[PDB]
Amino acid sequence: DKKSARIRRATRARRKLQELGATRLVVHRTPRHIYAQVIAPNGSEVLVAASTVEKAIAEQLKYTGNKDAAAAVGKAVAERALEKGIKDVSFDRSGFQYHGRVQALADAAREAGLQF
Amino acid sequence: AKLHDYYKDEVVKKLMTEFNYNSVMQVPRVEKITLNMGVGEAIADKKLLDNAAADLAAISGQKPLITKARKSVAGFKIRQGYPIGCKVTLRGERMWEFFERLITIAVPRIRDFRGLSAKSFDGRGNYSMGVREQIIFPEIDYDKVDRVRGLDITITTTAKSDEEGRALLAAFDFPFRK
Amino acid sequence: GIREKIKLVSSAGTGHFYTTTKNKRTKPEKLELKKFDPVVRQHVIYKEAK
Amino acid sequence: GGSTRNGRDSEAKRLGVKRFGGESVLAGSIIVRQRGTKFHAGANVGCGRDHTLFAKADGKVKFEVKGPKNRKFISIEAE
Amino acid sequence: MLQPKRTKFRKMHKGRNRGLAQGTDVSFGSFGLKAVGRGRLTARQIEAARRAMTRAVKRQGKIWIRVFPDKPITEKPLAVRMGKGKGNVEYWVALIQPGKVLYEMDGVPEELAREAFKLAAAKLPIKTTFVTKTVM
RNA sequence: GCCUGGCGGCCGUAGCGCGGUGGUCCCACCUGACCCCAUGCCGAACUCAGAAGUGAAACGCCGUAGCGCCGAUGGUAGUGUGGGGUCUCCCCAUGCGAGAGUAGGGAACUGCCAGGC
RNA sequence: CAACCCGAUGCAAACUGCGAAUACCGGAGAAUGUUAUCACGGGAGACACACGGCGGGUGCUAACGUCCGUC
RNA sequence: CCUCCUAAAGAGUAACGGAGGAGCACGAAGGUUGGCUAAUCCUGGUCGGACAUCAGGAGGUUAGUGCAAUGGCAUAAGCCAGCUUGACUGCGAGCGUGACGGCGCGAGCAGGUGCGAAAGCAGGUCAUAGUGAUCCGGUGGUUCUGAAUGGAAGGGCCAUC
Ligand SMILES: [Mg+2]
Ligand SMILES: [Mg+2]
Ligand SMILES: [Mg+2]
Ligand SMILES: [Mg+2]
Ligand SMILES: [Mg+2]
Ligand SMILES: [Mg+2]
Ligand SMILES: [Mg+2]
Ligand SMILES: [Mg+2]
Repeated sequence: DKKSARIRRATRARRKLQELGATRLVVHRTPRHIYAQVIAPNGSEVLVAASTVEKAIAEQLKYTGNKDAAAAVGKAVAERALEKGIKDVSFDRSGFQYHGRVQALADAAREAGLQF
Repeated sequence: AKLHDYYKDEVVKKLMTEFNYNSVMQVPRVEKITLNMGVGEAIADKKLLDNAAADLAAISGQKPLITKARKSVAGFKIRQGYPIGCKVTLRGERMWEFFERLITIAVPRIRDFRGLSAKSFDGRGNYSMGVREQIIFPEIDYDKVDRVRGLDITITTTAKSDEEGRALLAAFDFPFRK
Repeated sequence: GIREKIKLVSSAGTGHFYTTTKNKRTKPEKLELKKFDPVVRQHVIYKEAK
Repeated sequence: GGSTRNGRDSEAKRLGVKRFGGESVLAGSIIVRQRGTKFHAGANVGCGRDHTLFAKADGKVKFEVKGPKNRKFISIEAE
Repeated sequence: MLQPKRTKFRKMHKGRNRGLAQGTDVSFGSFGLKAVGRGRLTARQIEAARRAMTRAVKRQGKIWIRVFPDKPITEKPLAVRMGKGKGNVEYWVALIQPGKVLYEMDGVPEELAREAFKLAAAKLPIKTTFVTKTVM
């Protein structure tokens, strides 16, 4: 399963993030969508979230997962996780080669204000 | 994709009824030709390897992958590394275009070909037959080559059974033997 | 053995140097790799290595 | 005749069984030649070259068993 | 005339027994010999008994040997000082304990099997007895 | 509450097999590929722009106990202190008491966020 | 002639998909114990042990044998 | 000197007890980033047969690990590649282990490196063998000392043979 492979790729840093116990910003990707969420250290409860699967964002969006489209997703979780008083977090490309959409959005949340 | 379209057209449906399939997304699709040609030898010459490669580089529009050993525990010789082959699978377009290249001009350019194996298949439903000798087909020149050639070719289809493997190719122009 | 000792000298005028071994029997190329020079308290290019 | 010889002491074992005073970095377990026998977890980690279960910040020792496939794992919560 | 074809090690420690074996009841024939006593068979005894066993049943029936030597057991030469390296494997013993199942018969009348294992225990250190198949 | 995805708890009574099953929500394949990026050959994988189609594969469910796995009560082995018989072994008092096997269990349970009905 | 595999049966100091007693380490508590404990300093002697019990190597599960652990 | 058993489930224990190894090797076989994952069997394939390369299926750490054995390893330590020099200098909370000399583990701090988008990782190698105290000298550095004074010889200190 091509999925089972991507998992182990991130199972590494995903453990490193645990090691430091830092609020990580997970970012799952899919052919038709781009998700995002800032889970707490305990890795059980998520503090914030913003994915293209939400009308509010989808509307203003042309096509879900179009880079410039998979960007606002980040800019969203960014402020969304800032008005929450959240800042300075760790990014977890969750196995996704930091280069495409995941590469973006990160700069979005980065530019938006998020510290990472 | 010339033959590629034919699949979606004549084929697919032919199987959809003959094999009575329920979903068009089931019909045994053609999953890339592989091509290998385990030249081997090397030691003696070592240059015939890149030769068998350049030859494949012609037979196919892609770049040959001069493979190495693996077990090393070979009577012949071989020590972990050491060149010994050049698989070179097929790429979608080039693949079908190839499936066209042969069966229409390769298999046709015989030596005495009086039928093709109807059991070169596997258990899953994939066929793989050796040409016995490179028919000199559209390769870097003809009478300009070297000591024979020969090689192997495998289709490998999503066929859930060797039987279904027969349907495929059969819907195409696989000469076969009957 | 066959592993002679080498003395990586600093490119700087400082007489500081590092020590290690090398197998000149197969690695004739004089080794260099840059290290820290305590004297100048700044990294630099160390040389000398059979 | 050949038969004889043998290594020396080479202690290696648990020197901080269960909760302890756990100073800035006692040992908790120096059972070298391991990673799974004792895994670096919690406030404690390190796991020096010789696979020695470090043990950071002062506190008590836990000695647990988590994650897929047994896996001992040691750590030092607060006291 | 029955020893292991291979052994990862040449010598085994002296050690000792602790009664009660595992092969309590028969599970191949329907009779066989029982332990009753703790000991060890020089492997040569098990064969010496087997021969007497076989050559009595004439041929009829089948036989089994749930016991095996596998144990080295060394010996030190005569006129030779002490403590100078472990002795040399002279024979092979088969550690057995009470309840141990030595042999087993089936294709032969119990009247024979019985009067056959007797002509066997005659060539054995441990005091054995007779046993049946038993439904359980 | 029904279904789905992301992240964890706990790690086999949570797994495997076999049968059934879900869809253009989600996911999956899937399309296209000059390009971003990628192939020691391949757009297979990674990567991007995205139809048309289908749940086929995978995945997720549901059922099923054939293979795992959990697993007593009782008895058995061992053993600490005290005593006893004794050829290297064992017995008694009294605390602790397995392993295997049997009865049986068993086709996971559970939290956070999000999206569909 | 036979390995591999399958079911039924055993063996292991240098086998373990299980697993005690128990020793040991740490925490809390009562009682008892002329501090039994730890540290430093003046004086030492002693580094040939022996037997018996238990767990063992070795020896022949021989020796008022031999080499360890422990009482 | 290292490994396993002996060794009675902490450490440690003896024998002219039972079995093996070390006196090195690597400028990459170190560092980091990125990616990969076997052995073996079955089946089907030009020369390819017991045993090369290829395709699938079963299989699942039975492979591999620079060299013994034990423990470990998939987040791989196992494998491939890019770029590199942290096999850096000064220190070091706190521990482990020794009669001692001494040996080992070590987060964190200061200066400068490297690799990465980043979190972060790197003070040599998966770890445990690969070793020789002192003295007497050799070499480089240093304005420490230098027998009336200025130098110098010599001495000290640091690096090293
Ligand atoms: Mg003990
Ligand atoms: Mg003395
Ligand atoms: Mg003495
Ligand atoms: Mg004594
Ligand atoms: Mg005596
Ligand atoms: Mg011990
Ligand atoms: Mg073959
Ligand atoms: Mg090593």
